[PDB]
Amino acid sequence: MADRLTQLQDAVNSLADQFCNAIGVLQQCGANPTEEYAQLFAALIARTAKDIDVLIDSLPSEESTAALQAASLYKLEEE
Amino acid sequence: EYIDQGRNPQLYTKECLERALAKNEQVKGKIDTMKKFKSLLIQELSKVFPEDMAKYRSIR
Amino acid sequence: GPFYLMRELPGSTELTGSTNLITHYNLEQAYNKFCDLPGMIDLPGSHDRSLIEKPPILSSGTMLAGFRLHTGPL
Amino acid sequence: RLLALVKWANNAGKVEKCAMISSFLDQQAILFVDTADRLASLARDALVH
Repeated sequence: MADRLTQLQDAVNSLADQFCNAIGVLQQCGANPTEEYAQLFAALIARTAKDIDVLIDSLPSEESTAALQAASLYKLEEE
Repeated sequence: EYIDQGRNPQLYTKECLERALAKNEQVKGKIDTMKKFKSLLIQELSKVFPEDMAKYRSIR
Repeated sequence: GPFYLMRELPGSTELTGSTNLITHYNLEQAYNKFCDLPGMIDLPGSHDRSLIEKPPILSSGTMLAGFRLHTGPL
Repeated sequence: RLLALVKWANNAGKVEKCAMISSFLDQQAILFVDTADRLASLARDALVH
């Protein structure tokens, strides 16, 4: 839908669902397999964390808020 | 029901000891796997925020 | 500075499942011993309604008695 | 049978230790899965709302 809010929300949900199952999965299945999984999981979680940080800068600041937009619309209505 | 068949309890105690030891070994295995997974995820992403890792190491 | 809702972690090593529970519970030498008694029983006797005794155990006038019943020798 | 019982009567310690150790792990086992289930439940329902 090309919306900033949708992308940010989606990333958080994947982390919640992806990490809850993974910790349980680690407990579930026990040499070679345990070590590789640790890296594979850490990798994804790390990637998601980096993505979240990138997303916050993009959103607009406190200035030029909704009230200001309405004010802008006023002058525009006369035009 | 173990006496019903007829056998000394030493074998049963040996079996209990070996099954408890097997449970202890698999618990130790899962513990060390989650410990090494924690260590590898900690060291893998040490660069995301150095201050957070410093505070984590200080608090421990 | 501080993160939201930090708290104190528990005492460094209390009772866990990561310790050797048997050696802490003083049961090591019994295991190191351990790792048929009917046969043990067999050595004392001969061999080892055995169907009847089990059923009796599943649920769970000595002088006068001798005088009362007489068994023919031949 | 009585002799076997009275011989095991002093050998009732190690079996009890093994049983309680197995129960501890079993009792603990319900706890880890329950925590995992709660996390799984939250993602499925709480996130959607």
